[PDB]
Amino acid sequence: SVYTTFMKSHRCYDLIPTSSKLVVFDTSLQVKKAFFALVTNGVRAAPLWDSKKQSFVGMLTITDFINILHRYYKSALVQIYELEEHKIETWREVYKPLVCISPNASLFDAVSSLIRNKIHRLPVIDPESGNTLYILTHKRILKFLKLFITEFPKPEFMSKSLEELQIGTYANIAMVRTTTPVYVALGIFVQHRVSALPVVDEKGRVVDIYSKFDVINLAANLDVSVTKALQHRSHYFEGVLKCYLHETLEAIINRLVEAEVHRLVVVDEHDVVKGIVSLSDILQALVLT
Amino acid sequence: AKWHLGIRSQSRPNDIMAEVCRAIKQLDYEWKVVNPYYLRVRRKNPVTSTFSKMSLQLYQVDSRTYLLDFRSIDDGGGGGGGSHTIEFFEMCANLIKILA
Amino acid sequence: SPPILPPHLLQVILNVMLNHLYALSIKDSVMVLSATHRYKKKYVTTLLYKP
Ligand SMILES: Nc1ncnc2c1ncn2[C@@H]1O[C@H](COP(=O)(O)O)[C@@H](O)[C@H]1O
Ligand SMILES: Nc1ncnc2c1ncn2[C@@H]1O[C@H](COP(=O)(O)O)[C@@H](O)[C@H]1O
Ligand SMILES: Nc1ncnc2c1ncn2[C@@H]1O[C@H](COP(=O)(O)O)[C@@H](O)[C@H]1O
Repeated sequence: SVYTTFMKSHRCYDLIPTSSKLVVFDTSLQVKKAFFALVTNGVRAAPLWDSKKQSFVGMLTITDFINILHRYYKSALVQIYELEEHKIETWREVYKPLVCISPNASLFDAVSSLIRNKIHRLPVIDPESGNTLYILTHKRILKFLKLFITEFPKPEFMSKSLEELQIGTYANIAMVRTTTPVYVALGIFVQHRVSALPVVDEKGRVVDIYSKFDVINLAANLDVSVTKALQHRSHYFEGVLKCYLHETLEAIINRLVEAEVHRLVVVDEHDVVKGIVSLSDILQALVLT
Repeated sequence: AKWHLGIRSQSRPNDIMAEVCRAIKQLDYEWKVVNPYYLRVRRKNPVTSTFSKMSLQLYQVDSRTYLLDFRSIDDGGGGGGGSHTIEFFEMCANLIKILA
Repeated sequence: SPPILPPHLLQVILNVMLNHLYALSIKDSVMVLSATHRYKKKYVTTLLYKP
């Protein structure tokens, strides 16, 4: 496949922006300052540095912040308030080896690494200097593939509809209602290990979307409704980006890249959610052709 | 956020270079005096056994104020499974600590 | 007497400087250090949060 050949012939280095910022936490850092540093810097993940061992040992991402908030909320109900002054190392102890990639590794290896390990963050680490150079994402990769692959030769499957390809998830879709408390959302996130939740109504029609990303805004209150929390919507919002089963892989990939979101909600004529199509599904389907 | 370059002092330039040699000697780093106001300092990582190098340069920014500048040297240093960059930060942090 | 600061070597940054150490005013016993480095033609500014 053209995608497969392109991925194998390009290095991870080629994906790195000319200029970027990286946020690193010493594992002795207190968890509460760690998550305030993510927000302030507008970053979604941070490599962890163990000073005693003199090396990176893991990642701190929004998923962890959510695990910790959820734990904090429950514990509080039982008068346990320890997560506050917790160091990162101590909270890691309470409970996933570092997975990284060399800038000289192929794009194919990067993609396989994300899928196999079920992660969303892949630090590019130079084996020579030992420095983390950049954190690779599904989003960055797909955009790059779309930009740098010629439209033709075009694989036949790119013209196939979602219906035919069966890419994405179409059963047991974790969803919340507009009247759903933020703390209930956290529990669903933690249980289902899913990057976002469609917000539906009485009849099951999607009207909004609640992402793991929309949660960290809260480290800069867990009682408010999902709807109410999605009013501090920092970015201009045109409504929920969706797709239909009749649509081609090509149109869906184009929509994803242009909108720069991690997933579309598959929906029927009535805006009723039928499934989810995520960059995770897309990249996987492309790496297995 | 407000970022500051290196560290400032209002002591005499000679006095400043004195304190930094002492801070260096305390951490047990190696150092070479290029200029009276320019030092290269080397250090072997206790864990990774690799070496890291950096420059210490004193500048005058005021009539009464001086600025000690830290620069990492890209000499193929660090990389022991460590990080040249992070290890640079730690050498500096330690020095800045001993001062103050 | 020491050399005068080079004009492009900025003393303060608000939100040739390559490899130079920058830092925030210490607060809460946490130190934040920063610097921009180069890997071939790619530049990254690393911030380290250290107690
Ligand atoms: N590159 C990585 N290496 C090791 N662990 C990771 C990596 N990326 C994410 N994780 C962890 O895996 C879990 C899922 O994170 P995420 O993929 O960001 O939703 C979180 O607990 C992360 O801390
Ligand atoms: N709200 C959801 N409910 C059920 N499955 C989902 C949901 N969101 C994503 N998935 C699936 O979980 C896998 C990882 O997607 P993501 O969490 O978006 O990286 C993909 O196969 C998605 O189709
Ligand atoms: N399918 C979608 N439709 C509309 N907005 C979305 C969609 N997916 C994510 N977002 C928003 O885009 C931002 C980035 O989320 P993510 O795509 O998870 O990185 C979040 O604020 C989401 O609420």
